[PDB]
Amino acid sequence: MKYKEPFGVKLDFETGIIENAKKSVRRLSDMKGYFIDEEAWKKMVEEGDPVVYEVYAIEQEEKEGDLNFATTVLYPGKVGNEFFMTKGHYHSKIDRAEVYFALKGKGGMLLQTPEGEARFIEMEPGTIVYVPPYWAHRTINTGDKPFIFLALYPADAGHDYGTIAEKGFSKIVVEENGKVVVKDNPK
Amino acid sequence: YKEPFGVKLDFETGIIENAKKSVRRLSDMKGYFIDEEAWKKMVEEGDPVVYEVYAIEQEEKEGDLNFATTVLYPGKVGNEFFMTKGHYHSKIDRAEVYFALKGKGGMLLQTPEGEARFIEMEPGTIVYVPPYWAHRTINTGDKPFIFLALYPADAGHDYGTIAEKGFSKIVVEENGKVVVKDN
Ligand SMILES: [Fe+3]
Ligand SMILES: [Fe+3]
Repeated sequence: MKYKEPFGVKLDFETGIIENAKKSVRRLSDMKGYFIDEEAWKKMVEEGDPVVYEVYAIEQEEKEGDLNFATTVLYPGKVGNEFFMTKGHYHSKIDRAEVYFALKGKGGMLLQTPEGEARFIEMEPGTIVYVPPYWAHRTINTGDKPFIFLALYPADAGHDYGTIAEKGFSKIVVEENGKVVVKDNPK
Repeated sequence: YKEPFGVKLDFETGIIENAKKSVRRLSDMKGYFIDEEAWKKMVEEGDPVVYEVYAIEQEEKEGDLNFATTVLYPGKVGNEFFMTKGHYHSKIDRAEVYFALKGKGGMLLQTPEGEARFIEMEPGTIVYVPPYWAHRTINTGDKPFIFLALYPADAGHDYGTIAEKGFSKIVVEENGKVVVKDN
């Protein structure tokens, strides 16, 4: 068979940008119905519709045993009292895992099982997080500076954004004299 | 369901909190370097450590992931730079991704057909090891070369082939980094 060529690409620790990577941008308007305070959401969109996070990805064909990787730049902010966060998802092939490596800023990862059992892992520069098979995951920026991290996952894992779009996570992460992880009313 | 977790990686030492540590000395690498005599000597001179690994692995299951940092110390066996043993995956189908954290070096890759490639690595470099390619890491500096590796949990290891055939190229120093044919 015809083999693929190996390669090296630079990752800027300060910006999170990966050379030759495919860039994706998610604005607040791309997250309709993800936040609890839908009025605060509407107001922020009309006021400017800021970018929530950008993604720089290098992915291969969806074949067993291969790997993809991507950095995410999650900007600081809140929709009411709820911290800026990624959309979150399960994998299409739900038993695929993922590994995250925090590079800059501060935040944490919210994970949950299909039953809604939740976990919240704090992340700071240098933190490596293991997302086990079957767990949905969402990253949260709980600071005032960009939260940058690298994600590595199986090329055939895919994304199930749908379940989350519909029901969301069982917990929401908000600010109240500190970082609070509480039950999600709509969940 | 397995438990998610976070562990701290030290950007300076490469040490990963709660990981399994392993060490490989020259004595653990018999028949890997070309200058057989320089090997015997350095081993009698107290075979020093070539590299250390801080690993966190899962059971050999499809779709899961293992990760580990390697601390590849500087030095040479003759004029041949300090390196890892190198290997193909049991399931040759599996790929791997490396992320350079400190020092300087490179990755030498090989296909079963005879094709070889050497990719330079420095802080920030991410290397994509495609399916079917055997790979070995080389330290071409005077300081420690530290990097993080991520690979499929079911990739496995096959040193046999390499341990016997070796790589088609060797990386040596001639007032500079030089990649040349091996025997
Ligand atoms: Fe994922
Ligand atoms: Fe490997």
